Amino acid sequence: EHVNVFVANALVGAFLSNQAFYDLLPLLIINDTMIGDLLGTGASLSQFFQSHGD
Amino acid sequence: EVLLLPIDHQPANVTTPTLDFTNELTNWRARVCELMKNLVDNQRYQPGWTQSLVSSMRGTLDKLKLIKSMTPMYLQQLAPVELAVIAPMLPFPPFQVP
Amino acid sequence: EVLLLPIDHQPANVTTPTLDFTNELTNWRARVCELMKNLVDNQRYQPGWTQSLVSSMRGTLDKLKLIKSMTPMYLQQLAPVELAVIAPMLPFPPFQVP
Amino acid sequence: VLLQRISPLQIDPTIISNTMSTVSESTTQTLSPASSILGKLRPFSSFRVALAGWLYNGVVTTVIDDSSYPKDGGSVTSLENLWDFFILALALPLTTDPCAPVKAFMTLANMMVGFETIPMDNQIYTQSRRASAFSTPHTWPRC
Amino acid sequence: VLLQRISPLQIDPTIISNTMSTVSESTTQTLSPASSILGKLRPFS
Repeated sequence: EHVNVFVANALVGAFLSNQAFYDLLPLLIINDTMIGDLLGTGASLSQFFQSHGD
Repeated sequence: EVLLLPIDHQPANVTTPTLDFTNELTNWRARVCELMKNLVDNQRYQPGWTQSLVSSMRGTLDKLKLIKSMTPMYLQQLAPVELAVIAPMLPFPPFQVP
Repeated sequence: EVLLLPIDHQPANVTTPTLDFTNELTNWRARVCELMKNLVDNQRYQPGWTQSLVSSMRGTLDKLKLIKSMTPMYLQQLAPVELAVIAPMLPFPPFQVP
Repeated sequence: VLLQRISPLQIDPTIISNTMSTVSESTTQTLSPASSILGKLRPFSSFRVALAGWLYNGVVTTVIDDSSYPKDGGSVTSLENLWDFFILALALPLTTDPCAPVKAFMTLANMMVGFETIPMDNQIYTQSRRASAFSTPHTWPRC
Repeated sequence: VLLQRISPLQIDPTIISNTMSTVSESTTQTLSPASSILGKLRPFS
């Protein structure tokens, strides 16, 4: 299966700094678009990524 | 539509807050304390205080560092919004310089 | 005939009790104290207390650990029985889930 | 009541006070481990009840009252809160609440904020969320 | 003012005083980190 690099990176990156990381797993595998997938979500920190519409 | 801020704004993803120290300004408090604590334990400064005063000074600094203030958090998550929501209603609109 | 208990019950073999610390809940008190004691002697926490307060804190924790309470013992040897002896007389018989 | 009448066990608080009257400490000190603990214990009903509850966990689940946890959560820098932790740690295990363990854990985690940090599950049940809130399985943190 | 009215944040100084009431120190001492800081903070506009 294809993994979402963005998420992968934040995962490791959150875990290595003791930040909540479990809510990221369900996004580890890409659904349809590596970007589109995250554009919605209200998960994890805005420290890793936030959305501005498109 | 651009409103500049002298601070880093990381929108909050939740509506039910909880104390959080992962803020820009929270570290600032931390560092500042850690510095002081070092100035005190400095091999050529610590001999001038009673061994007791040091312990107390340390203890205090730690309590300041780990104090449960929300301000730093608020400043990073909400404050910026509040301003953005007011801006359009001001009579004298914002006038900034980078 | 089965009555579940959220504790380990080891029937007593004697009728003339004597303080005993070989109980499930007695260790629990012990561990909890030992933990605290460690939190205090923690190389990066102990410097914030006057060298005297530590000694006192330790002493206290030790006295709590080694306190001569019978409850933990009773809970392991008698309590379970008492319950078993009452159960049959209750108007509303026990209703448990594992 | 039935229990109180049949049980040979008797609660006598003076025990705690006696052993505590021999704690060594200085008078020029600001804090007294000895004193504070006594004033926190304020030396029964709840005990005997908790036991009864063991017989009906089918319909009744005993739990430690919210009022017993530190208001703000506590801080390992407060001798007062350290005793608060103690009190809770010793009591929890007598409740039928199947989530007690997680609470006994979080109870300290809440005080350790900033001192020692751990990877929580998400942004809602954070390391600072009142321990008393982890009341269901779905909440037991991964760590 | 506009802000004060809309912001959910509230400043409550008692916070500093509480944490500070648990600072460990000796009474035979000339200085009090705990005290001095409070008197310097004199616990907005």
